[PDB]
Amino acid sequence: QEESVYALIPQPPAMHTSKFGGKTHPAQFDFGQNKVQPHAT
Amino acid sequence: MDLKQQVKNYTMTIRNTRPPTMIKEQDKSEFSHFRALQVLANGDEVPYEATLRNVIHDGARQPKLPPRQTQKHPGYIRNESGGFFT
Repeated sequence: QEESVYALIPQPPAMHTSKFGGKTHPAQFDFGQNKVQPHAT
Repeated sequence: MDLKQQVKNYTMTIRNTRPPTMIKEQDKSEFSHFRALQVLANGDEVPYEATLRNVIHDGARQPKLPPRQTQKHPGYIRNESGGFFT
Protein backbone atom coordinates (compact mmCIF):
# COMPACT_ATOMS: atom_id res chain seq x y z
CA GLN A 1 0.00 0.00 0.00
CA GLU A 2 2.97 2.28 0.69
CA GLU A 3 3.82 2.57 -3.03
CA SER A 4 6.79 0.23 -2.56
CA VAL A 5 6.76 -1.71 -5.86
CA TYR A 6 10.46 -2.23 -5.23
CA ALA A 7 9.47 -4.00 -2.00
CA LEU A 8 6.59 -5.80 -3.75
CA ILE A 9 8.69 -8.86 -4.62
CA PRO A 10 11.43 -9.82 -2.13
CA GLN A 11 14.61 -10.66 -4.01
CA PRO A 12 17.35 -11.46 -1.50
CA PRO A 13 29.71 -26.82 10.10
CA ALA A 14 31.55 -29.82 11.55
CA MET A 15 30.81 -30.02 15.25
CA HIS A 16 34.32 -30.67 16.56
CA THR A 17 36.45 -33.46 18.08
CA SER A 18 37.93 -32.96 21.53
CA LYS A 19 41.56 -33.70 22.32
CA PHE A 20 40.82 -35.70 25.48
CA GLY A 21 38.65 -37.91 23.27
CA GLY A 22 39.26 -41.63 23.48
CA LYS A 23 37.68 -45.03 23.93
CA THR A 24 37.93 -46.46 27.43
CA HIS A 25 40.47 -49.27 27.57
CA PRO A 26 40.80 -51.77 30.44
CA ALA A 27 43.91 -49.97 31.66
CA GLN A 28 44.46 -46.75 33.60
CA PHE A 29 41.41 -47.86 35.59
CA ASP A 30 41.71 -49.37 39.06
CA PHE A 31 38.11 -50.55 39.17
CA GLY A 32 38.55 -53.49 36.82
CA GLN A 33 40.85 -56.02 35.18
CA ASN A 34 43.87 -54.95 33.07
CA LYS A 35 43.76 -57.27 30.03
CA VAL A 36 41.79 -57.90 26.84
CA GLN A 37 41.66 -61.42 25.40
CA PRO A 38 39.69 -63.14 22.63
CA HIS A 39 37.97 -66.04 24.40
CA ALA A 40 39.48 -66.40 27.88
CA THR A 41 36.42 -66.86 30.10
CA MET B 1 -40.97 7.44 7.49
CA ASP B 2 -41.76 3.76 8.06
CA LEU B 3 -40.24 0.78 9.87
CA LYS B 4 -38.23 -0.49 6.91
CA GLN B 5 -36.80 2.92 6.07
CA GLN B 6 -35.98 3.65 9.72
CA VAL B 7 -34.01 0.40 9.96
CA LYS B 8 -32.38 1.43 6.67
CA ASN B 9 -31.43 4.84 8.05
CA TYR B 10 -30.01 3.39 11.27
CA THR B 11 -27.78 1.04 9.29
CA MET B 12 -26.66 3.92 7.07
CA THR B 13 -25.94 6.04 10.14
CA ILE B 14 -23.73 3.23 11.43
CA ARG B 15 -21.97 3.09 8.05
CA ASN B 16 -21.24 6.82 8.24
CA THR B 17 -20.08 6.77 11.87
CA ARG B 18 -17.66 3.96 11.05
CA PRO B 19 -14.68 4.90 8.88
CA PRO B 20 -14.75 3.03 5.57
CA THR B 21 -10.90 2.93 5.63
CA MET B 22 -11.01 2.88 1.79
CA ILE B 23 -11.57 -0.88 2.18
CA LYS B 24 -11.38 -3.39 -0.65
CA GLU B 25 -14.43 -5.48 0.33
CA GLN B 26 -12.45 -8.73 -0.09
CA ASP B 27 -9.31 -10.00 1.64
CA LYS B 28 -7.24 -12.83 0.19
CA SER B 29 -4.19 -14.58 1.60
CA GLU B 30 -1.93 -11.59 2.26
CA PHE B 31 0.92 -13.10 4.27
CA SER B 32 0.51 -16.45 2.53
CA HIS B 33 1.01 -14.65 -0.80
CA PHE B 34 4.06 -12.84 0.59
CA ARG B 35 5.50 -16.08 1.97
CA ALA B 36 4.88 -17.94 -1.30
CA LEU B 37 6.61 -15.17 -3.26
CA GLN B 38 9.61 -15.35 -0.94
CA VAL B 39 9.63 -19.13 -1.43
CA LEU B 40 9.65 -18.54 -5.19
CA ALA B 41 12.49 -16.01 -4.96
CA ASN B 42 14.94 -18.67 -3.70
CA GLY B 43 13.42 -22.16 -3.47
CA ASP B 44 12.06 -21.86 -7.03
CA GLU B 45 9.11 -24.21 -6.49
CA VAL B 46 5.73 -22.76 -5.46
CA PRO B 47 2.15 -23.64 -6.50
CA TYR B 48 0.65 -21.22 -8.98
CA GLU B 49 -2.40 -20.35 -6.87
CA ALA B 50 -0.12 -19.94 -3.85
CA THR B 51 1.86 -17.34 -5.81
CA LEU B 52 -1.37 -15.66 -6.90
CA ARG B 53 -3.16 -13.00 -4.91
CA ASN B 54 -6.57 -11.55 -5.76
CA VAL B 55 -7.97 -8.14 -4.80
CA ILE B 56 -11.37 -6.75 -5.76
CA HIS B 57 -12.94 -3.32 -5.42
CA ASP B 58 -16.41 -1.89 -5.85
CA GLY B 59 -15.71 -0.26 -9.18
CA ALA B 60 -19.24 0.72 -10.05
CA ARG B 61 -22.66 -0.56 -11.00
CA GLN B 62 -23.85 0.30 -14.52
CA PRO B 63 -21.95 -2.39 -16.48
CA LYS B 64 -20.06 -0.45 -19.18
CA LEU B 65 -22.64 0.68 -21.65
CA PRO B 66 -20.84 1.87 -24.82
CA PRO B 67 -20.29 5.61 -25.27
CA ARG B 68 -22.96 7.81 -26.86
CA GLN B 69 -20.24 9.93 -28.59
CA THR B 70 -22.07 13.11 -27.44
CA GLN B 71 -21.31 14.63 -30.84
CA LYS B 72 -21.99 14.20 -34.55
CA HIS B 73 -19.51 14.54 -37.41
CA PRO B 74 -18.43 18.16 -37.94
CA GLY B 75 -19.75 18.18 -41.50
CA TYR B 76 -23.45 17.70 -40.76
CA ILE B 77 -24.40 20.07 -37.93
CA ARG B 78 -23.28 23.67 -37.36
CA ASN B 79 -23.71 25.90 -34.36
CA GLU B 80 -26.06 28.78 -35.21
CA SER B 81 -24.07 30.58 -37.84
CA GLY B 82 -21.45 28.21 -39.18
CA GLY B 83 -19.15 26.92 -36.48
CA PHE B 84 -18.15 23.65 -34.89
CA PHE B 85 -19.46 22.22 -31.64
CA THR B 86 -17.21 21.61 -28.66
